[PDB]
Amino acid sequence: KTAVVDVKGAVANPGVYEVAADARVRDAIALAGGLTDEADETKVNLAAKVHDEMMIYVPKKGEGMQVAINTATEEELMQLPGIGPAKANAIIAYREEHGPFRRVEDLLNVTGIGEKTLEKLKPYLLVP
Amino acid sequence: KTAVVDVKGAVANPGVYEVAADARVRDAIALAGGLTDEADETKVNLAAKVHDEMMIYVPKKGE
Repeated sequence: KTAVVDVKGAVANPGVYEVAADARVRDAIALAGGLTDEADETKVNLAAKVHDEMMIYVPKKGEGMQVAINTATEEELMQLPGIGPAKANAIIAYREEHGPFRRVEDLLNVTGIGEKTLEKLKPYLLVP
Repeated sequence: KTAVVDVKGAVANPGVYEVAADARVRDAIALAGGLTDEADETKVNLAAKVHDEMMIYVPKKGE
């Protein structure tokens, strides 16, 4: 009636814990100390039951799926919503002319990326 | 009672190790110096039971 689970990912104390088979993913994460500041509880089923030998992975915002605007290529840049050849090549032109981007809001200074455009792009970015 | 396993992949010291049959993959990988900075931790279950002649391959990120 006991389960051994590998609680890893964006949890405070990742390890191999021992809990009751009637426990649920939330309990195992609670025992592990909660979520780190980079976790994404969106993609975790906190209600799912625990079984022995189970692996509980908590991914981080991204996941991987983040394009580093400062060090991306035209092919990688235009992989995001809206950004195409000319919009991707202006973000790269601004990269090389007026320097790299400090924050996500620096994209607003690029021609073609307005407030509407930036909103459908924020969660897929990685601005050093 | 005894289980011999081959720990390969993104571990500090891959190779053959001996473990108790009642052990988990956590123990086998602890004997090899644990994972490395390039191990795809999402591809390794340390709560898994170990059996004799078992091969434990830890893939890298990007494989």
